[PDB]
Amino acid sequence: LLPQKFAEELIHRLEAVQ
Amino acid sequence: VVATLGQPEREVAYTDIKVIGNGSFGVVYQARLRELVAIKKVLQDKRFKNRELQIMRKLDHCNIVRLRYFFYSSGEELYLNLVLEYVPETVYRVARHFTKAKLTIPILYVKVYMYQLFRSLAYIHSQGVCHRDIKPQNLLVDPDTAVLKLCDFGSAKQLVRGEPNVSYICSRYYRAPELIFGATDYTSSIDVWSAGCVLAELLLGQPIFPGDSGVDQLVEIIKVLGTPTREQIREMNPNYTEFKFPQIKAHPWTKVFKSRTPPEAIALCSSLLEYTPSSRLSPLEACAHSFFDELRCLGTQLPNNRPLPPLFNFSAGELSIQPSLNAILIPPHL
Ligand SMILES: CC[C@]1(c2cccc(-c3c(F)cncc3OC)c2)C2=C(Nc3n[nH]cc31)[C@H](F)C(C)(C)CC2O
Repeated sequence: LLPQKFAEELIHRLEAVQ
Repeated sequence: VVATLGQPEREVAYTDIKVIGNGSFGVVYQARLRELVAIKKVLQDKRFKNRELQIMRKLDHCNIVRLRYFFYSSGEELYLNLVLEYVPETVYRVARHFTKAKLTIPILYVKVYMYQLFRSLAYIHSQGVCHRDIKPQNLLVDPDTAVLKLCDFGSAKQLVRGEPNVSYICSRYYRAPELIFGATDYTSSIDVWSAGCVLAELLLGQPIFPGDSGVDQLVEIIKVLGTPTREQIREMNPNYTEFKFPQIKAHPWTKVFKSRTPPEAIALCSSLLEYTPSSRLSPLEACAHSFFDELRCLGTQLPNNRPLPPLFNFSAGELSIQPSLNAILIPPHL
């Protein structure tokens, strides 16, 4: 829910496919 | 059972009932008349109107499921029972049958069904109703006449400028990216995004964005469209503009669909599956797309030696949404 938290999960998931 | 006529107020007795849906948000049955009827039961607060009932009363379109009657039951507690027109099949079941058979849905059926979806969205948005649950399971289809009807208006809401609305809405595979980003000021263009996902699913034989969570749903979109730019994020949720997201290259649109997928079908998909909601095609604009040019040709018929369903019987209200597209929507003939 927290944008800081959500962005970090999105970043970490996005780097796992990069 | 005494029930009020759907479309003025108003004696009903039904047979052959069966439970075909359970869980929260209500329970769904089927009934007989000598016709076929659907029943949906929800718990209703006696102090407020039922949102879906008022939505269903307001609408009248050939591509919208018909509200035949409605009646109340106590249970002890008030339960609203919606008497709905029965349609033998859903788009989900037809698509699942083709995939289970390891076959591709013929593009004409995809053309016929998608046009009626976009037409229905044009109508409901004109009446100020956002479906918010556009998915193949909610698309009724007749196997023979190939008419499509939109149903399950339980999630439907009139989005008023300035009123916050729930972000966690729609089924996940068809949820617009701005909803995943937690936007509360979203508009009815989320229905267009879900319609784009339905179209891509019919061409691909599988969902285009198969997320297993909210985060990975946005990952699945990025793997196709690429990482949205900071400006695209600003129109979705400006709270996310200043994060540095990894830049994923967009998979070429021609490389995500099968070899024999029509070029214009891919073009329509790219025009609806846009990060910026204002860049998505209006539902009438999608109807005017060249991908549906076959349905307007003089002589096109259904594969099962039957005529095309009603597709051009636009009402005066329908003719008034976007006047410029009406040259395409109604061909020279008719
Ligand atoms: C009876 C419901 C269906 C339907 C399909 C999808 C959603 C809803 C629905 C709704 F309309 C209102 N609220 C909740 C709902 O589901 C959560 C209703 C129904 C048939 N036919 C229908 N005619 N009218 C509505 C429907 C199809 F033929 C089946 C039997 C193959 C599958 C089926 O379930």
